Amino acid sequence: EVQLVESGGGLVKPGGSLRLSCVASGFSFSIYSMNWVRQAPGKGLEWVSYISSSSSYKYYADSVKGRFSVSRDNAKNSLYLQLNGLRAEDTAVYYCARDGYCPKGVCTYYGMDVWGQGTTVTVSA
Amino acid sequence: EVQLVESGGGLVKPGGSLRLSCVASGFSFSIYSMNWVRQAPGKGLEWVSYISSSSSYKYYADSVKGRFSVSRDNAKNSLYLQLNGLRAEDTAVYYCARDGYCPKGVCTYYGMDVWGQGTTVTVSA
Amino acid sequence: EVQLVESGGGLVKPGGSLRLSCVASGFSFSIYSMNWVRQAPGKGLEWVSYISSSSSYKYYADSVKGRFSVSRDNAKNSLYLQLNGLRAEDTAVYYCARDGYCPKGVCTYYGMDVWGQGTTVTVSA
Amino acid sequence: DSLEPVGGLYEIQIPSEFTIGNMEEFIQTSSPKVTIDCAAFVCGDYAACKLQLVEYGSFCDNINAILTEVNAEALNNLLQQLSNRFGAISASLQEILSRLDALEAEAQIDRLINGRLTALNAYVSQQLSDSTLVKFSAAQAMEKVNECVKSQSSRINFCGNGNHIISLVQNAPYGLYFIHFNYVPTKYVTAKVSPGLCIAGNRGIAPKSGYFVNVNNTWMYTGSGYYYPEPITENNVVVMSTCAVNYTKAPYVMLNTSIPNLPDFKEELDQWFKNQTSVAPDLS
Amino acid sequence: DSLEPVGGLYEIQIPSEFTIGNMEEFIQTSSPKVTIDCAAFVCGDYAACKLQLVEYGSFCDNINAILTEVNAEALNNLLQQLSNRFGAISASLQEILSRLDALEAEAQIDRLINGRLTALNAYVSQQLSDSTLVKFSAAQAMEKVNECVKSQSSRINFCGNGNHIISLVQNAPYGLYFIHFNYVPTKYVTAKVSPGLCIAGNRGIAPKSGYFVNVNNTWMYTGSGYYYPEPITENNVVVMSTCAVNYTKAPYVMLNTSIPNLPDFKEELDQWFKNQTSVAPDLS
Amino acid sequence: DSLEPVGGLYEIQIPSEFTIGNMEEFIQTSSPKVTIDCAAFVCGDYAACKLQLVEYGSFCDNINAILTEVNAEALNNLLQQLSNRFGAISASLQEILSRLDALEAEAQIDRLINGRLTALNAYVSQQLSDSTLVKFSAAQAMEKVNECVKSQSSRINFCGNGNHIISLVQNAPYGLYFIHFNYVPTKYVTAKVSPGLCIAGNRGIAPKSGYFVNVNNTWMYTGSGYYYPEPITENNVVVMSTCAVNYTKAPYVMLNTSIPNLPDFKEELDQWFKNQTSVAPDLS
Amino acid sequence: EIVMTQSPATLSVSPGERVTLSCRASQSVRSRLAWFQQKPGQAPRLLIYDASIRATGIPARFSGSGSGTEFTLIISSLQSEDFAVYYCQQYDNWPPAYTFGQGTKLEIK
Amino acid sequence: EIVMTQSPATLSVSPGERVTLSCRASQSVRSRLAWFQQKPGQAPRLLIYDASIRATGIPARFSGSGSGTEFTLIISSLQSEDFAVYYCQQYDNWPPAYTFGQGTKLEIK
Amino acid sequence: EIVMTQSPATLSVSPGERVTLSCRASQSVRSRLAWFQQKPGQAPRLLIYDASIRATGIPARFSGSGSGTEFTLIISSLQSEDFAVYYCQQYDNWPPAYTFGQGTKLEIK
Repeated sequence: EVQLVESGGGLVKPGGSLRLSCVASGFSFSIYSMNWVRQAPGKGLEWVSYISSSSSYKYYADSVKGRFSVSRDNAKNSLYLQLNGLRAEDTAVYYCARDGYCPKGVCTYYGMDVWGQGTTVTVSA
Repeated sequence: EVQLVESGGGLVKPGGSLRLSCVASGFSFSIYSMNWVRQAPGKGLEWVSYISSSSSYKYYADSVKGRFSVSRDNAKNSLYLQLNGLRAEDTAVYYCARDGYCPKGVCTYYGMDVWGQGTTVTVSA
Repeated sequence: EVQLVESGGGLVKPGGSLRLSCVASGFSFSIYSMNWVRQAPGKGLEWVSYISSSSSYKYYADSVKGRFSVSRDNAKNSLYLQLNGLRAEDTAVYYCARDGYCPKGVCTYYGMDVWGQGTTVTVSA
Repeated sequence: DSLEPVGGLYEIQIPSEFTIGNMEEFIQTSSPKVTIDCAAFVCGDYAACKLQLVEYGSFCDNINAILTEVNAEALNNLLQQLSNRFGAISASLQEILSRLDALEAEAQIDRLINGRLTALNAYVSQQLSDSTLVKFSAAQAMEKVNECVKSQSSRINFCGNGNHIISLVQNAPYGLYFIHFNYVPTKYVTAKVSPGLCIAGNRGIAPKSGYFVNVNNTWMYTGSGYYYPEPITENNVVVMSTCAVNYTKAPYVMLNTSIPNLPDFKEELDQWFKNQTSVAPDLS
Repeated sequence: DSLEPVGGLYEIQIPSEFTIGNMEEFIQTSSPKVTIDCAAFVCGDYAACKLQLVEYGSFCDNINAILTEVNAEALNNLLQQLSNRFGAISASLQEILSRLDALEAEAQIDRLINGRLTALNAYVSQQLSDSTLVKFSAAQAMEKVNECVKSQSSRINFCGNGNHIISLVQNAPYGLYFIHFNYVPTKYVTAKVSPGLCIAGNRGIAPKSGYFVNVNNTWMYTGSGYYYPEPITENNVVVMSTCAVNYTKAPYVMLNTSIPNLPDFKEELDQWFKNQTSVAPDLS
Repeated sequence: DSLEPVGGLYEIQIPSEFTIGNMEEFIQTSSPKVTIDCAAFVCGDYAACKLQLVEYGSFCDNINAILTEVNAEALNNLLQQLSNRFGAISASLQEILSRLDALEAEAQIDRLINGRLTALNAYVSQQLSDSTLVKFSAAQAMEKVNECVKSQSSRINFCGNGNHIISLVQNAPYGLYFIHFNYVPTKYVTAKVSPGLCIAGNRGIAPKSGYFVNVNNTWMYTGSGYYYPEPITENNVVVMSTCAVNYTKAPYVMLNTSIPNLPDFKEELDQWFKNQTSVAPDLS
Repeated sequence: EIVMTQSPATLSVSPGERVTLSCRASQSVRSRLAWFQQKPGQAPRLLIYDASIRATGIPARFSGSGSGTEFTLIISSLQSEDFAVYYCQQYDNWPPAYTFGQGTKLEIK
Repeated sequence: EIVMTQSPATLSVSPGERVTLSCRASQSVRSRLAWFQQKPGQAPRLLIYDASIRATGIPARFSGSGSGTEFTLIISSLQSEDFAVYYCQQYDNWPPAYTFGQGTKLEIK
Repeated sequence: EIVMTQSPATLSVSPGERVTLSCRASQSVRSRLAWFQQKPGQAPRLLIYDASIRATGIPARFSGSGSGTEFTLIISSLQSEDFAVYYCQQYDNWPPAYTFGQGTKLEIK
């Protein structure tokens, strides 16, 4: 049905790079805003990045500002997250979530109703 | 006093062309919006076209869209209607009326208070 | 403390020119609108000119339009008034005052609370 | 008894029969969070418009924070030089012509961008006008909680229709759901009413929480909420110092938005308009 | 006589005589249909402005739907060629120079078009803010129909001034015309009122639909609507558990519109500003 | 007895003890005078932006009035001429290239100017919506002066909480400061209430300014403002024609702003887009 | 397309009789409804606009009321000159798309 | 031009006496009214703005009231230092066009 | 930054018992709060948004209330499948800057 699937998770040496993909299916991905949320091992959820449907407005948590870059391809119904300069703190399970309806550039918010199953990013030596 | 006068009506073969004119007098024609309304023989009134005081916004009924063209010359205080591709259904008495006040591009509406005496378009073989 | 000091006053022959200055101190002059108000000998106060913090909008009393010009230099925290074509009626004590907080181009008005001690312009043959 | 009408004679309906009513009502008290994707609002997916809209600045962040309320050798040498000079001139004209076409395309994109930012600003002002109308509706729902749910209202036709009995409220998405119980009038008596009565022209009376009804050609008193005529006593009237009516008129107020008078376009443009005509040099 | 003031002592006015009043008021409930001729608003009759404003899109349709709420021989050969080359260069420069004048004139027209669209958007926002205030006024008229015309109000100073008797409503252009009949206090007694009284320092009372007035140095009860002091009984007071006042401060709310962030103009422009100094080639 | 509930059975709180309350609140009735600089707002102190914004017109005067609610010899001769023709060609190219650089810089300044006028219009729109909410708040303060200060209100939970005694009003900066004295409930009785009772299945009754409370398995009447159950008499009930509830539903109203129907950007642009590709002439 | 329906299309009335002409709109036109009178061989005359506002010079006997989808024109004391064809017209939304009712004929009786 | 009138221009008063200074405007200036005090040989001092808001440091005895075309400055307990000239000023609309009152002189008694 | 404080982090409850989970905000987030449920080894599931609106398909036993800085999630009749970790999230202002609560674990008894 309405689903998000993350990929691109695995082991990365500290300070390295990794790229996460979140291919959407079952809904109009091109008009939804999307989020990246990571869950550290045995900790609460942390919002990473927000990208708008038009890709023009991208926002990041300060803990990842500059090091992480979010992008989307509404033609491919895909959401990407480039994890550059990975540190120990970036070890988590990364979720993509659906945020804002934005049918014609005008956005309405009804919670992060749809989430992905996540992928694990393990950053250790 | 304040009146509208139609002209340019008469017999026209089907598929022909006519040019109705509605010269205004007694009011500030350059700021009023105008309408064309036709009355078929023994039938109700039908709104043909609307033209704004600046002539930039012209609107037509779907039954005449494409085949009829409305124009105005606020310098000559006259309103025109090009009756192109006249069919049998276009046989009627054609009226012009004021619609909107628009003193400085801001239009207020108080009904089609002023009407013309009409002119008769007869389209038959 | 918060003060306006006005200089450039003195004796001027009729039809001549004089230039008043009002250097501000103690407040953020670059975001305040300013006024010039003159008090004729034994008469009530008269508003001469208004200048905005951006200097883009300057306004004058009808009695001094054309002949008086107001200017400001927010880098020097100074307010100037050019008294061109001085007449007999322009003999007064000239004041400057603040007229609007305008912290970011948005002006709020709390009265002309700060005034200057004034300067005297005597125009006679 | 020489009782004369004071204020005229008016036919109005006084209830005579009631039934128990149940009115279920929604009052909106909030809105969903609304922001604008200004790039998607103006350009859609057109990438040439979104490239040019980046240079318009961060107005969306401002708008959205408002919405969310935060001599043979020489001749050959001359022919060699002329080939290079005309090569540099032709190259330069090409670079000029490419920048002229770019400037004209960008100007046409800016006009559709600017027109769609005027439609954007109209929507922002409309969304801010629904924002205040929801706030007005949120204050009306809190007045019904305070006066219909947390108490019993003595106001008729407020917690539904008729005379309030009991109200209940439930949370509904973006509002409150009210259930009103009241006894509403189902039948009325059309009675002849005078606002007051004069006695011998000296002292006037006014009905105390009721109506002066002329029945059987004699002036009687009835309660306003139920038609039960009864003799005029001192318990159901208020003594007026005089039976002359004090006529007043509240000031006439009509919201008529003033048109923002603008100067003549050409006259204002002519203060700075540079309609130069450029003439290329004559080159033999 | 050991009653003690609770809440302080306040001099307030209690009515002592009344007269019948007739207040006539208009309440607006609707507006004329308003649309904008954006071409006439921005340009007037200036045809250059309207021609350039056509390229701004159909924003007026969007605004109006918001307002309505829807070796020698070769030298001669070279001389012949140079005449054609300089002929094509001079012709090209003229086409370039004509397109540069067009671009500069269109740029200045765009600035005045854009400035008058900012004035247009301010007026659309003002029209939307007035239509919101009309909707607020249309609700106030319907509250007066329900509570002043379709019933009798116990609210004082609501259906005009004083105590409501009867109201009439008539249709008026863009609203409703109300005629109110009341008995209005024309003279008042300045009375010494305490919000409540403490009995023996242990039990407190509150006046039931009335006031506690100190008359002849003894505390008496009077109805709020008419000054008639009377002994304090159990039928005109409410027993308070304690005669201590429960003080409360409602939240302080002042509407202060927040100024936008809007970074420095030059710093933001410098992210994409291509300030180039093009240099013409040196041609021999 | 055979009295039967009409409308269902509900648990509601009926006051059983009260205390004297003092609520102090500020209600805003006005705002400071607000105008926009529109040049400090858009440009700040940047002089290039101010110079270019002067050409946008006097929209600020319009916005502020809205805010304030107002052979060998021949060859040598050819070389001399070529040095002049290339002198004039290279001179005009420089003049062209200077006007091309100026036009591109002004186009970028216009884009940021236009973007900050959109943010300006959003702020003027927000100021107009806040000044509408202040007018709504100014009307609420005048209602409290009329009904809490100029009279005593029978509305519970209007002049503060509980039952109104007396209100005072003082001027406060940009509003009015109310002091409300009332007796507010501090303890309630959770009573099983029916909106009405059916007698023998034939005639129903409604509680007159009170509640029908099932106390000790018999239906009794109590006043709504205080829990004092008493036998049901004909003085504290209203006779209903039938004991069937008349169910009605108020219309469902939710403010959902309609998104404007903007066309596709590329198609609307293509109605007039040029998309020219200019090629320089070939010069040998 | 908002369809305007007037029923009945015909009415037999006598002078001095109250007449109510009903108009219904397939969609809510709010208060953007006008009433027109068309005597034979003459142009339509605007009677009521905004569903209840009499046009200038229109006699007080012509009264309009209603909003939304139900509108009525009241001729309190019908006269001999009121025997004409009466239309209702809607001008609610934008763009202009104006639709009239098919008329109601007042026949003498 | 919004002409502003203060009457009477002169008032003989004694210390400890309440004195009211009346200001009127030829048009409604709403609440855009300010009160100024000008002791001899000194610049004007802003007392009241917005017709009722005391400026900072202004003693509580100076009170302003009114709106529209009628304004008043109240000096509840007049002191020996209040014998000055008092002006009212209006700043209602846009553009800035500021008009003062002719003054009111408090003379000792 | 707005910090979501969700206390107590642990709650031992039994099936059929009413459970209240408290969420607090370092500053008023108005009504922009959501409730999430995260069973072990699964993604978070949105329960409530706008602080009181149930998401589609969410059982009626999950109820949300509150505004400003005080929020609560009510599980009226706790079932065996409600023993999960519950978070609150705020999405109040612009730009997006989303902060969750540290969670609340429901342990079987």
